[PDB]
Amino acid sequence: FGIDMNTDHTLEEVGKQFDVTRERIRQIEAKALRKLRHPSRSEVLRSFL
Amino acid sequence: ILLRPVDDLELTVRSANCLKAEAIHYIGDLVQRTEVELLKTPNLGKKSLTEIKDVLASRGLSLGMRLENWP
RNA sequence: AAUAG
DNA sequence: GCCATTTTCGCGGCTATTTTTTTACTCCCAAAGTTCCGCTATCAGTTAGTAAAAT
Repeated sequence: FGIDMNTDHTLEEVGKQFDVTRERIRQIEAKALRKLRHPSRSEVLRSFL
Repeated sequence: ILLRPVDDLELTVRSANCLKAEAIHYIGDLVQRTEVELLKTPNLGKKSLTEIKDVLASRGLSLGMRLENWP
């Protein structure tokens, strides 16, 4: 998403970090979004909508 | 805490599905059942109950707490 | 432009 | 070459609040650069399905 960075990145160069795997990076991104969507850790960010 | 739904407990997919199959909608409902109900829940494995009781220990609650005037 | 102080 | 007279130059209080303006007008053509719709083709993202694993 480009947070604290100059540029945004696609799945390829994010895979280039440690393991170059588009399907894996996609899965871990989905997991992160699912955990951030839990109401336990999203009430703070809900107020900005 | 008691009025909070079970979806605030950060349960797994199978654990949440089993609790929904048992029609448990609030934390007070879950903490009023002990192993008498949970261990007899269909599809609910052995490690699942360990996970649930660990979560409740994290939240400072346990199973089968006797609460009056619920709901 | 006009009006208020 | 200094003494006086005429000519420019710049100035003339501070805060508010009500509200637009308006004349004057060749045409055509060939050549050139730009746009707008449609189609293609590639890549990346999303989604559905199925096997792998775990309970």
